[PDB]
Amino acid sequence: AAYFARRAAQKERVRILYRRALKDTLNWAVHRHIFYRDASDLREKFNVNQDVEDVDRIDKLIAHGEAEYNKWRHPDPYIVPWAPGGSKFCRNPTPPAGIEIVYNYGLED
Amino acid sequence: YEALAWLSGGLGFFVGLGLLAVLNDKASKVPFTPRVYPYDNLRVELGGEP
Amino acid sequence: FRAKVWSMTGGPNCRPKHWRRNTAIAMFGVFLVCIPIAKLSAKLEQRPHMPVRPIPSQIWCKNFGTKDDYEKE
Amino acid sequence: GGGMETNKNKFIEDWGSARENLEHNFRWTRRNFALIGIFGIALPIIVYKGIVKDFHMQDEDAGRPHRKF
Amino acid sequence: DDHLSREAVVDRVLDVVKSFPKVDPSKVTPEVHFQNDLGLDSLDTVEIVMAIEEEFKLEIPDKEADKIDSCSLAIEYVYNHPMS
Amino acid sequence: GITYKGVTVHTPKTWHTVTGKGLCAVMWFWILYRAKQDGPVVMGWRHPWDG
Amino acid sequence: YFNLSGLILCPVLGSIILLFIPNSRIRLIRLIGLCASLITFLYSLVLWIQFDSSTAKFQFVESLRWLPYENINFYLGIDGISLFFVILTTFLIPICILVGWSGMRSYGKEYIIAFLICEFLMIAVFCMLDLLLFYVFFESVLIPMFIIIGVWGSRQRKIKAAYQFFLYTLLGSLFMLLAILLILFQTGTTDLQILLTTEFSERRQIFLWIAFFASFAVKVPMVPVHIWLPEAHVEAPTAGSVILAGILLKFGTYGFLRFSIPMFPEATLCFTPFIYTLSAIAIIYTSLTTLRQIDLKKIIAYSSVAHMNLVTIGMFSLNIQGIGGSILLMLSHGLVSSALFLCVGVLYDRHKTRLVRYYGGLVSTMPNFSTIFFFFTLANMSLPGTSSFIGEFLILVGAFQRNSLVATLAALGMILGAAYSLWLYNRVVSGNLKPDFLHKFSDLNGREVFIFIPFLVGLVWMGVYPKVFLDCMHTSVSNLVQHGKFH
Amino acid sequence: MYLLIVFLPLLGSSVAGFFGRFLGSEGSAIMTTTCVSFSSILSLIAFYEVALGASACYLRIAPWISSEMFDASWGFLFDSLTVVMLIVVTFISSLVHLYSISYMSEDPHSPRFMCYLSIFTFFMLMLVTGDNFLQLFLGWEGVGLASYLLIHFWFTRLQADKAAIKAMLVNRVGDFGLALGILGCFTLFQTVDFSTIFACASVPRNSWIFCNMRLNAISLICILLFIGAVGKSAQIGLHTWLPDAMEGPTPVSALIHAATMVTAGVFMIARCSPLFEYSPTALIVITFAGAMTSFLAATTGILQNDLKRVIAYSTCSQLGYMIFACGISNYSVSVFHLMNHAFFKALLFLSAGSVIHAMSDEQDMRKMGGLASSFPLTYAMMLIGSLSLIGFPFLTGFYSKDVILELAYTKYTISGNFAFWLGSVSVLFTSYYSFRLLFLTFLVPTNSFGRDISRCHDAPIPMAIPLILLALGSLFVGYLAKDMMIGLGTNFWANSLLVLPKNEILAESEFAAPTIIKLIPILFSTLGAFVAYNVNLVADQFQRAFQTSTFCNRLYSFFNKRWFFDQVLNDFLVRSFLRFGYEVSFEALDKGAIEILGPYGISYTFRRLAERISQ
Ligand SMILES: CCCCCCCCCCCCCCCCCC(=O)O[C@@H](COC(=O)CCCCCCCCCCCCCCC)COP(=O)(O)OCC[N+](C)(C)C
Ligand SMILES: CCCCCCCCCCCC(=O)SCCNC(=O)CCNC(=O)[C@H](O)C(C)(C)COP(=O)(O)O
Repeated sequence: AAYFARRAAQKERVRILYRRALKDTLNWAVHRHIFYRDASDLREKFNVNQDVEDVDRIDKLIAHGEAEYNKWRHPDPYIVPWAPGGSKFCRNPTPPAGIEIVYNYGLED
Repeated sequence: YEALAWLSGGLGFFVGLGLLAVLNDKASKVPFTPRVYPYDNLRVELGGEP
Repeated sequence: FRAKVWSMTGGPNCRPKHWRRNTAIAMFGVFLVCIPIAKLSAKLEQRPHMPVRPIPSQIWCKNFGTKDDYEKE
Repeated sequence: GGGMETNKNKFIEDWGSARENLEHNFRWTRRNFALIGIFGIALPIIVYKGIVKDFHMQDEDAGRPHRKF
Repeated sequence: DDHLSREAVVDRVLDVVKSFPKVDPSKVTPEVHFQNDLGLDSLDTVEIVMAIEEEFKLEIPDKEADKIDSCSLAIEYVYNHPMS
Repeated sequence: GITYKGVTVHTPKTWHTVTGKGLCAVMWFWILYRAKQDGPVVMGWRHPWDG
Repeated sequence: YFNLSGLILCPVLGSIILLFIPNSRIRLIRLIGLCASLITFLYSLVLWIQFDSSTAKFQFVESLRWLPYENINFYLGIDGISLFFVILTTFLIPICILVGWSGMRSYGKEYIIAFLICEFLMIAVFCMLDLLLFYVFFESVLIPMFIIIGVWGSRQRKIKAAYQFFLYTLLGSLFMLLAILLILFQTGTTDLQILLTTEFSERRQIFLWIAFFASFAVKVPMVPVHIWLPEAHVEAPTAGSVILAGILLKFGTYGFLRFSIPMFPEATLCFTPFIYTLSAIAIIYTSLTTLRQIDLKKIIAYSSVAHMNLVTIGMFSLNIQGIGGSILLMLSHGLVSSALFLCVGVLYDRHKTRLVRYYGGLVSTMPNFSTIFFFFTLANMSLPGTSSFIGEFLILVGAFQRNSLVATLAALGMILGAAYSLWLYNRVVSGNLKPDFLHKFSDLNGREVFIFIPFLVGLVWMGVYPKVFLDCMHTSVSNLVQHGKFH
Repeated sequence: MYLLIVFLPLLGSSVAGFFGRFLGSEGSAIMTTTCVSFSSILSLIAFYEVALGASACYLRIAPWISSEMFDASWGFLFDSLTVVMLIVVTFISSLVHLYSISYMSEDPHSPRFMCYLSIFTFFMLMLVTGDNFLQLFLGWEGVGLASYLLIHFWFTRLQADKAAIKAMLVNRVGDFGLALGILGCFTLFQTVDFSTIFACASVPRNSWIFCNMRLNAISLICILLFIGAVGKSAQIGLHTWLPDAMEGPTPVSALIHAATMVTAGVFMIARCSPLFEYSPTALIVITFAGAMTSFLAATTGILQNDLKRVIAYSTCSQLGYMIFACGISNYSVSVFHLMNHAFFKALLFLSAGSVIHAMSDEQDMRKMGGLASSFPLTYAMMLIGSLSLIGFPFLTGFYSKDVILELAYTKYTISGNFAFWLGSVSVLFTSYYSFRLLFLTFLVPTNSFGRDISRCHDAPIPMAIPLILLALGSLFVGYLAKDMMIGLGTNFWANSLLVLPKNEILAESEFAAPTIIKLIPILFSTLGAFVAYNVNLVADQFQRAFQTSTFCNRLYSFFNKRWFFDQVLNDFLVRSFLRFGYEVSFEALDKGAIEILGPYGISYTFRRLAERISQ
């Protein structure tokens, strides 16, 4: 094949799913002294295979990883309050850049 | 649609625990007697006729 | 563009220079129109009951202890 | 930037002046017959029967014979 | 609402990778990428992002979150973002 | 408050600590004050008001 | 001696003077038209001063012969009900002149001719005791509304809008005309005082009631026939569209009060469940149809349809309070719907979109319009303290006292009224501001600010103290409810 | 003088709103709050001259609806029951007004906020002082209107808009029952006033003809009134709004979510006391609904990880407790718990807002850790408030929860025992999540960010005086009011609250206590303390995160999504309504079906018939 487009997708999904797993680990681990061990467990789990070369042995792995990850979601994940979904999104947004208001409208002659 | 299945159980616990309060019959387990007032259970001051 | 719109209830950060002067007028305005509400109510507030102890509302009121009977309403 | 009127986007104009005229779509189809026969002839009849039944039960409590209506 | 300039950000951003034990804190650079020059594993790429997120309150959208493969991209980004 | 490597905490004002302490001590004393005078009311022993 | 003749003559003089005024003198045309309208309004108001709300018989009457044997003739007069409608008709028209004041140069003098013609036309409808001529002026309003919708319509699709509004009206009009002919041939005259004192046949009662219901169910939007109002009402000029829901919508509903209820005492009782089963499902179906709507004009028209279907329930529920509440609700609706269409038309006269998708975030600008719109939405939201709530509470009271089932369905209407009107308010003037479409826009100037002042003051006045309105017509409602029966 | 109690907040609101440009962001703040404080002083004077000097005050301004024998008037009923709630509303409203000026100093649209607050104060004063159902109905609708306006304080905020709209619809569907109730009670008495139906409210004993079948008359009226109170008390029927209502500003939430509009639904029952006691059927269903709502909220609040969200469920649990108190003819504990609640939950709301806006506007449990030693004042305040909330022995909250649970135990009816069981098992839940709140914040290692801790600023002085006043209150008011108003026949209520001879179980709720049940809720409280401390401080290695296979993640989702009510109710009622309002009414009724008579229905019919007639 010699096409890195497929593997670049793999190197993209692995980082995306690792970031999402770390976020969810932070959410589940309300206290952090357990979050260290849990994060270590997640990082070690991602290094279990760490050697995939065949294209036939990645699609099943990514499907299994996605299915297992989606099984626990922490229905209330962390969103920054000003983030798109937070507790103060569009709190007092900056006014639109260009808008003008005419004064004398409805006059005659 | 799976939520409705959990909905039936959630309210089922309430009504199920409500029926259990019928299976013990605490009404007959009163340690005292019904309250009684003078003058035909205060008939004059609760209506009726003077 | 906020200065263009009137914002009758005041702008976002509307801070007039003489806001203390206006507030003094506004507070005085409430008091002067509050008196007719108090004065017109003196012909009202019918309470036939007589309190066990004297209250301080006997000076401006007389509608207490008078409406005893209910056969001539 | 001196136009007080709206820009009148093309994709919104069709959405606007398409629902205004739905006679062509709603002429003859299977679901239309069920919907009309269940919500224009069924429900009015049921509520009318309920109202006349309520009037009859009100009459019976007072004792007066029910009017034919 | 101080909106700290580049002077106070060049240190805080670089401290995140300075505290990383896999990379030796002897040749850490403001302009460097961990893929080749610093020699970091391809899995810990987003871990630095989480660590810097724990310092500055801002979460880059995930579409270009991992697009930052260099230390320069992160610091110019966190300066570009106003609420950081 | 003294500054550290990220936590440059500001010490609470003078009236935001002593007032809290001297108001909470009132409640702490009041718990026992009501547990001594009206305490014997609800314990099952020594019912007060002519008992 | 401020009799009813002058109240009708004054708009005629206003129209006649305007006919022979050159088009160039645009300064004089608007001034004299507005002056004539305001003189008519004051002449209507002074009638309320000398109303004498004591007698069961009719007030000032004018009799003008119409047939060689005085068989039927122009017989004017008000009793207790058409007085308020006359006042509100005389009050709405100057608002119509004022709203279409800035753009009068394009409209010309023909704009005021139609409005003043319709003005004295609707004046002559409410105070018309003779039954047949009530139909002559009842359908005379076809031409002015036809012209207003067609000549000065907003968009080009106005051609099809006017045809429905015309033909739907003509069908019921002639169906009523047949009943009028049957009544005249049977009785002999059409004078109201006599014709109310004629023993009818029960079999004849049902047919004539149906014949009247043929048209009176078109003026008030009923379930079978309500398509004309939205299509022929979104496509009319704001000054003209504000009286299709203002006075042109109160003919049939008020026509029930004067020519159906006391006319056919034994038929309304036999047809009471049919009106209930029509209106109760109307208030539900139309309200649900309102939710999935995008045009700004159509939603207000649908809310008006729901309000009329609600008032129809309280009108046919014969109660001393049901009919009074019906009249209060009709007056309040005439105020609030008129105000709402002016509020949604001032937006159109600046941007010309009539789409809620474009509108959004209009609280960050033009806040005065936002406050006025919120107040009138609350009035349409059916809150106590406004004149509407006084309107439908009596409707609910009258319906529940007779039938328990109909009251619940009617109150479902005021429950569902919070689903579309509040959604429109939050989706038009309280959303996120978008500069892509509404690049620039102004606020209300001194004209539309003063236009809403009489509306606001009348709304609050009839909401917090509706005593005078009820005081002036308790005798007439009592006489109307007690008719035919003697117990 | 009595008119000044009600009209001054309205006058202040009107002048502030009309002239919010003449007065700065501080002129309105110092003017409307001053007017509300004057009204509070007037309310205190009225309380001194009425509650202690027992002589109720009556008046009538003008006839509102002067129709035939339907006399509606602007009169008010300054009664002994009413003046207690006058105190409750005025004191808390003035304290909230003082609270907001510090919070709103940064929020731009300041004067509009105090305008809305004064509108709410005027509306609820009109409600509580009212004496006619319809004239009380204007206050009932105005409370909802002000709630919508205040939650809609952020027009840009999309979530606030949807929350406000949904709150208005659910509140309308709720008070639908009460609205039906006004004219339901009118068709039997031909009147709407209170003094003319409480005089003779037991005489009617007939039936009616409802939509389906004939049922009782008084019982149906009371059922409708309770359904109306459901909408304004977040009962089992419609409580979709309150959990999502904290999308607006904080100082109002201390007044609308946990202090006063809380009291509307319970005060509905409390005012019309000699109407529900003659409808025993309605009392039983009221008790069921109250207990069910209380338990549901108590078990709801535990999973949520937000400051305002969890305490809203605590407020709903107190709503359920108070509804049960009003359901067993024991309205005394109902109003006593109302007065306590308006103190010890308003205080907690102010404390939560103080710790939220002083920590870069963050309200979370998962992210924010511990900063108790950074500032002891408002934490001491909130600790006192929580101790009242659990009802630690010999505190303000104990004197209400203990007596209400004892009253629940005493009544042997089929609803008394069930609801007592539910309250006893809900005490454990409430003492669990209250201490969970006390522990996940201020008692854990700080899990927040390093920038927010540096930008730390304690509670300003003007916003701390209301907290001081509320702390002074909800430590002595319970002891002061235990004897004087629940004291086995206290003579100050007079006709305000009437209890029937038959269902009067108070003396044997204290002299027949087994002493093994009276002091048991303290036992559940300490057990909840132990389990919460163990789980959230030490034993959290497995007791916190449960990464099992199945039935445990779904258990997490079931209570996080609050029994999927927002899912099942939405999809099965409002989604269906919106679908069938476009695909039924607009398809097979008017547009498309009968439109075969308008355009393209008959127009083309005459393009063939008329064509083949010239030839
Ligand atoms: C149940 C009905 C009772 C009667 C109805 C009146 C009750 C009050 C209803 C109105 C309340 C205020 C709602 C106004 C609209 C809110 C949104 C809005 O448009 O705000 C406007 C209007 O602001 C107002 O709220 C004005 C309030 C005026 C209402 C005051 C009267 C209320 C008391 C009257 C009640 C009747 C008394 C009894 C009469 C016998 C401007 O606000 P800004 O702070 O300037 O923000 C806009 C952003 N920008 C600055 C960039 C433009
Ligand atoms: C509570 C939610 C937690 C979720 C837990 C469940 C998550 C799924 C667990 C089950 C599936 C897994 O193990 S997920 C493990 C997925 N791991 C991989 O796919 C290895 C890919 N390796 C490569 O591409 C190359 O060797 C190389 C570029 C050198 C490596 O660099 P990167 O790999 O960096 O790109």
